[PDB]
Amino acid sequence: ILSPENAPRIGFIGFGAMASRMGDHLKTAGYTISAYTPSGVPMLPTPLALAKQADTVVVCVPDDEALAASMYGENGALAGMTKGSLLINTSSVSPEATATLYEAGQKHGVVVLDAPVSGSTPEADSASLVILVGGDKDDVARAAPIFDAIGKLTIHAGPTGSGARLKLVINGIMGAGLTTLAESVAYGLSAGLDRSMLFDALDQVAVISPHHKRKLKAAKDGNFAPQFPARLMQKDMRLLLDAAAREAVPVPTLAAATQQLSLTRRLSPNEDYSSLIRVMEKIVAN
Amino acid sequence: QILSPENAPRIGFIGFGAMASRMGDHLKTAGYTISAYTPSGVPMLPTPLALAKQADTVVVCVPDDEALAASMYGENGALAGMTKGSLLINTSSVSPEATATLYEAGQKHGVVVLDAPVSGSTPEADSASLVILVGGDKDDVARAAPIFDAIGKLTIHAGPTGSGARLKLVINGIMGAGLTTLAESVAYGLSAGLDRSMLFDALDQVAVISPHHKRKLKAAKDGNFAPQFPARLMQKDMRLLLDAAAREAVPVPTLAAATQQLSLTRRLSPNEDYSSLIRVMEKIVANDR
Amino acid sequence: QILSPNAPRIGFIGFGAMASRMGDHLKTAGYTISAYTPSGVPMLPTPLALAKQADTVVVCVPDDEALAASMYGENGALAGMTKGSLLINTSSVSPEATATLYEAGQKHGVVVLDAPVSGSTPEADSASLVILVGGDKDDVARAAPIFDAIGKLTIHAGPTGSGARLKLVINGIMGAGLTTLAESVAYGLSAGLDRSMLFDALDQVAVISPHHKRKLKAAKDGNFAPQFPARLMQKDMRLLLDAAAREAVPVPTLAAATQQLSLTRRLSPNEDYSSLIRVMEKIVAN
Amino acid sequence: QILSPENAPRIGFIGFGAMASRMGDHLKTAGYTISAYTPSGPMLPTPLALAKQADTVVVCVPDDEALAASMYGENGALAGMTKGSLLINTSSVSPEATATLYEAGQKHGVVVLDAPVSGSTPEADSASLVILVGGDKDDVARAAPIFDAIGKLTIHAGPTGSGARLKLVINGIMGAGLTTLAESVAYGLSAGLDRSMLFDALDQVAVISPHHKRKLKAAKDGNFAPQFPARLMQKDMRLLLDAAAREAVPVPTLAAATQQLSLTRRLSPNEDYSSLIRVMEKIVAND
Repeated sequence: ILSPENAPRIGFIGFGAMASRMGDHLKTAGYTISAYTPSGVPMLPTPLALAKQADTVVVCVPDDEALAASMYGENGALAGMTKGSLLINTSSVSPEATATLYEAGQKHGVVVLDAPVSGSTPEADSASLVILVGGDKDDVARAAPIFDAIGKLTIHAGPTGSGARLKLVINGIMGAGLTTLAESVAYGLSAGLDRSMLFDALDQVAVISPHHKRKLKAAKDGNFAPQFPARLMQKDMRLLLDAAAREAVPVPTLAAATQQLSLTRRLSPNEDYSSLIRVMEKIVAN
Repeated sequence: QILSPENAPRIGFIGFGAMASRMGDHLKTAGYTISAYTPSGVPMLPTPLALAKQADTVVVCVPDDEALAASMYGENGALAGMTKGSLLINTSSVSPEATATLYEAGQKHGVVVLDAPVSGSTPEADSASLVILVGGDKDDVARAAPIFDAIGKLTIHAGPTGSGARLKLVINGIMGAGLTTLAESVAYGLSAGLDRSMLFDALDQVAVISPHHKRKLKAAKDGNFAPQFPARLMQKDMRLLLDAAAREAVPVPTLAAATQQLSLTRRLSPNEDYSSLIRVMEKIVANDR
Repeated sequence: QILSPNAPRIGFIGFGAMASRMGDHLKTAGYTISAYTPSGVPMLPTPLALAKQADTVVVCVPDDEALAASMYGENGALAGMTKGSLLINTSSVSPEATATLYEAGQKHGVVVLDAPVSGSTPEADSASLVILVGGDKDDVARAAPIFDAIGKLTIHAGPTGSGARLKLVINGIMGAGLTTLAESVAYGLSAGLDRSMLFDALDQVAVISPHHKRKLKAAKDGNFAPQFPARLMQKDMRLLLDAAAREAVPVPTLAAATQQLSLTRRLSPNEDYSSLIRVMEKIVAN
Repeated sequence: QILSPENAPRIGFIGFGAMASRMGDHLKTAGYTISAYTPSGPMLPTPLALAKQADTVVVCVPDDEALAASMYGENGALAGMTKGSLLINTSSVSPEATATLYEAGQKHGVVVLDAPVSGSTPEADSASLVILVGGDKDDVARAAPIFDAIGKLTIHAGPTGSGARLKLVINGIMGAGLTTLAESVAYGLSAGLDRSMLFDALDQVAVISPHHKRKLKAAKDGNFAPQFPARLMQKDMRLLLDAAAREAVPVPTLAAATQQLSLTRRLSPNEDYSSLIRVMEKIVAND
């Protein structure tokens, strides 16, 4: 069991908004934290150097390409870990990248848990993330104190790859929930409804999620400070639509939502993905 | 002038299906005398005219524009039987064009027409948990307050005439596309090998699904699509929303995609709950043809 | 029975770009042309006055609301027509408006042919129109000399309402053909392809229709002179999607195309509907 | 320099399916010696063995993964190729795979032309392909006798990667043209229009491409013998949507078409991609 007694050193590959917040809760729980970032808590110069001085590695990188850049190659992290140790990938990446990393870990004798999370920076702050993990039950159990420190609930989704897939499911719901809301608000405004009336009325209905009601209140205030930036939301939508095409599942609502989030990312990659509400308001004003 | 049971005891319904009869029950408990007309035939009246002649206030609950026009207009319609100064409350989900036509027809009869569709289904109608979405003048909305208070938990004054109809269209789009989004996401998860019970239970625990749609997901886990809101009506409501969005020239690609999925849903089962798309997508992924 | 120049007088209800060009070809074929327009080459002050002095009436109005305005009432065209005459509606209207006019005609003893056309102002100019006609085969035969003068081919689509439905079919192919082309071009430009190269290359492939190749060449030139204005194309898509919803037929590609044509109309109602190509180039230029 | 039969007589194929074999027949007639490696197995046993025996390598594989399996590693085609030669990739793959192969080629001193084609098996039969090629103009000129034998027109689309991108553009037009047509036909049938009237009327309008009119005529008769199978069309749409998302370009019509082609693939992966017309007819008929 990867308690702070048995494995105190946790090294991060990637240390952005989400990862830095999980690190704080792991530091509080008794772990000693280190990190590597491509740009440059003690910092290590390469992924390999990071892995060579950690008991457990947590990966939090944006996409398949960043995962490959830090996992493999001359300075890659995987070859720096000891056999029997645990690699916990919390990144939102494709099923293909997940399978490649799992198999590379098996060759090196390292068990890779695909453990993406549901929740954004507010949930990371409060350690109320939901961990979505694929792997053998005994390997999930080894990581329990790490998952417990950063989250409020650990869902064992199935074997390797199951966490990645469950994350894609939840991302699609979140993305299309926002584009649905932005489009419906835009119709209402175009049809002459008072803006303050409309935003407040929608807070009162049962057909909007708590997450999206929070986004709607923020959008009433024009507040799109990044909790989950458009560039990352839109990437997650791209991953989901590629996976759904590989499985030959028709998903027209998700596909439409993806195109709306491409427009959102193009106009403002770094503000919150909910900025599409403002985008649609501007379309109907003009 | 307030439409309390004291001053306007007789509430006559045009249309009296699942939603309306539940509203009528609550208005009975609050002290009103309920009558109704239905095209198929609480005392019944044979025509909309006969209904309106013996009612103080008329409440309309019909499925679409065509049913509205058939019962409101003409020598035997409801408007011909109403008296100047009275109020007609339309709770139907109809187009902005139908709403404007009825408002102006009401004005020629001296009848104020409130467009007051509701948010909520049969469980909310049963518990008087409906949210009333009403367009009209502030003082006419005040006149109807005791009626709205008996059937719902909250009255949203959306603006002048037509505003309630428009707000209902907004909420319908959120509801319909929320379901198609959920059905498609579950379908991907199943196609990718996720265990069904795991997946359904996991989604009940996330913050990005509405309480309404979490209820639908739990029913779909059991294959239960007994109708609370049938596919044929949800799909009609999306048709109305997409027509209105086109008239306003607002691009709504997510809502448009959802509408087409609800056309498939209606074609395969018009009368089961609109959430049956979850089953439709499960069968596509299972290759259950 | 046949309406050869037997019935020399043809009166038009509506006399815009399309109608005026069929007028010239009918005048060339030896008919006597008269017209009414809501705005105001003999011009008649009311639809009634037009119908009273014409043998056959041809209707070309933009939408359902305009059709009812000029067809019905004591000043409408039907009130001026004599039992046994033919009304030929070439307007692009809903199946419901078509049925309403057919039944109203029956009450006056007037057969209404729903005969919308495939082709735009260039085809009206050359009499290359394809006539899409619903009605009884004998009534279609009566109107043959009229249809021959304005077009190259008469398709008997079926009974009343069939012409209107076939026009909806063809409108959807046109509209979504353009949005498909605009989006594909937009991808190519966003990925760095030279604009002049790309427009010229696409003229060389077999998967674009002759109509849309002509629009692509015009779009290379920024030429969106209004052969078919965005406001009318988008209305036609609205009618198609309403009808498809009433028939409960899932049409996701047509539904997506409609939303792109809503944006097109919002930005420029009066330019050619192909201006979406320019709209998408502007999105890519960002 | 120029890759005429005199200077470079041996053309080795990596992959040899419906289009590649038809390409090879035309290069045979032009005077080259054709050899081929296929994963199933004159055939050579490995891509390495194929490349060692050829003067020019032409690649025709279905996707990025097949391309990587056959180009890279000690048994791959690049390890058997000589500095100064040309690899011509006609495969419909991603911009990312194209860039990876170009850069790998550079390391071996091998110029990689990304030269996918517009046209299907009938056009490969008649050498009526349109070549869509990315690369330096001097390298395109080197390959001209090869392109001329298999096609009727070579479009130089720009530098490396430009051919792959132009192919994605054309794939989108083709895929969404078909889904548009299937949906419009479905509406017409649902609205009561006679089927033969409807198919015959659409053959006579100017808003359908010659390619899609050929598909429509075949669909009239229920004929979906594969010229371009649903599984490959749908893969091409997947690649286009991924690329459009990477470029952040909103393409809702193309995205909708892709979902319809996912259904088409699921129901029949191996029949012609135009079978969506039949799928939609069956939806409207309630089977």
